[PDB]
Amino acid sequence: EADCGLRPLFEKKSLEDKTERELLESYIDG
Amino acid sequence: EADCGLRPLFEKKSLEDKTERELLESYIDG
Amino acid sequence: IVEGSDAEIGMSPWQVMLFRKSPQELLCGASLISDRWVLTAAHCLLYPPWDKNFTENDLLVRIGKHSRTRYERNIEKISMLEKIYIHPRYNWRENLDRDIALMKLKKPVAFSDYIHPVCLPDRETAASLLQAGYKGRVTGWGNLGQPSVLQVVNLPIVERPVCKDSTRIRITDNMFCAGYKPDEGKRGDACEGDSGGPFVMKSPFNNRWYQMGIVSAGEGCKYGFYTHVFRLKKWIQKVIDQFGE
Amino acid sequence: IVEGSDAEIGMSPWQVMLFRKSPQELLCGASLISDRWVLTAAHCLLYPPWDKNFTENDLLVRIGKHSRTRYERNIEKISMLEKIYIHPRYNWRENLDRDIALMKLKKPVAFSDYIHPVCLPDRETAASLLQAGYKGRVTGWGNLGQPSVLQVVNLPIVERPVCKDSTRIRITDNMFCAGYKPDEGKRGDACEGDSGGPFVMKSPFNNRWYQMGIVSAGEGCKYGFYTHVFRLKKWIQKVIDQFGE
Ligand SMILES: *[C@@H]1O[C@H](CO)[C@@H](O)[C@H](O)[C@H]1NC(C)=O
Ligand SMILES: *[C@@H]1O[C@H](CO)[C@@H](O)[C@H](O)[C@H]1NC(C)=O
Ligand SMILES: [Zn+2]
Ligand SMILES: [Zn+2]
Repeated sequence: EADCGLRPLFEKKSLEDKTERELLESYIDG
Repeated sequence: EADCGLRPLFEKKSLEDKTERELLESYIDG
Repeated sequence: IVEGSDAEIGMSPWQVMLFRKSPQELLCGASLISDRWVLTAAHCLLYPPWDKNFTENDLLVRIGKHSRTRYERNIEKISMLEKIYIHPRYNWRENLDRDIALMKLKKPVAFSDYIHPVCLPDRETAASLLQAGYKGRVTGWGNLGQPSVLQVVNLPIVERPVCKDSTRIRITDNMFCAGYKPDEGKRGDACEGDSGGPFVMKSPFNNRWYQMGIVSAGEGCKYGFYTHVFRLKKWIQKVIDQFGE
Repeated sequence: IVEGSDAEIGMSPWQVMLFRKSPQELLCGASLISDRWVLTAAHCLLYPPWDKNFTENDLLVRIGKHSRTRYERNIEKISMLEKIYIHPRYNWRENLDRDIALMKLKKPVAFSDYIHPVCLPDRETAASLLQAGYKGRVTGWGNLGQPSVLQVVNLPIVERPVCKDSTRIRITDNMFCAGYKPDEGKRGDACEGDSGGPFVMKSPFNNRWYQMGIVSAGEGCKYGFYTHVFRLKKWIQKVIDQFGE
């Protein structure tokens, strides 16, 4: 609704899962 | 939230309370 | 509500009877906006002078009621509060600047023909219906003199220059005022006990009822002030979006 | 989920195991967006060819689970559905045009470190992250071969011209597709049973997870299609705003 898409064990915990980096490797403009 | 401010016994029932007209008497621009 | 009259059933279903735990006593008013979000006046909850340090445990509310005394069974709804939230820059000291509060509920609440929330006003809606010569409806249980059922009076919104001269307190812009001029002979004003309750207007546009204010200080038993809900909307949405889970 | 890997705990807490009533059998996938709103694929519910006329009574869902077999006690959450809503112009006949559905829940649902919803995408978010050369994450329980826990594979979004040539079905614009080219040697695609489940992307901007699609037809066990959630957002908001009480 408004606090959505922030997993309480990760992005509220300031952590990152095994493979979420992998995703971010494949973006960024130029 | 989104269905708000529509009393189920009136504006959904197509009815009007005793004195809601009274209010509408006191608006309308010009 | 003085020189009022009886509401018929489900005429303000966003009404909420803010009713302290021990002993068994009606407090202010309040209003339902979401299915977990009651809107009320802070000096109900917070006000050093009359010992008022009301915490979340200490009060329940009663939603979807006509009679003050009795109990409607399976009609009305008994609700606890999971959290209160007074406005941060709330000035009890001087002129009840930002007299406004929010109370999250324990459980959520199912809707009915007798319980239902009110719409909060948007841009058009608030600089269109707030006006010189326009009325809204303040609904409330306080004195007459006591009303066996929920009252409902309609009062007219007093011009900026006029509230000012008539009263002793410095009115901010985060309030407006309403009540009849002695001029006519329509007496009518929120009595004390009707604090925290909804000033409402029926939009001519979408046929929707909107809270524009909250009985800040009715007096009645001069012009009744109200906190200018719209001019503190930005606050509400910060609180709702952030907590409310 | 083929050539997948094990999710750690609370890595997709908006995951929902759409699990038919009698007998006891995993169905598709689904996704949690509000605290009463599960998002899934229609051919889970509606699809004449495999006898599929699934009504609101006939299915429950399971929210905030890792293992497929077992039961986590006081961790997960057993939920019924108060109403289904297939998309009005939904084309089972040809190319699963608008393969999308919504399922209101009986009661509401409290959130936890293991249950939580996902964000639906706005303007910027959907014409920024949908792209050539970008990946999202399809999470799912279907075959290997069976996974004792929830799987999670990350797949890359196949260029408009390429899905088209590779497949036999006419793709509408209310879908996109993803899966690895045979070129590399990364195999990986949604298997069948993972239908209805969330394609997700982590916004680099707000660090927010967004559903862009829904496993329309994974196949796996070629490129997996997905319904283009964003291009059918307007629909979702019509259904949520109007019912959902
Ligand atoms: C109310 O009481 C609490 C603790 O009992 C205290 O922290 C707080 O300072 C008091 N608030 C006011 C406004 O007096
Ligand atoms: C599913 O069954 C119901 C009644 O059992 C019927 O009204 C409806 O036409 C069927 N729907 C489809 C899509 O076949
Ligand atoms: Zn949360
Ligand atoms: Zn309603």
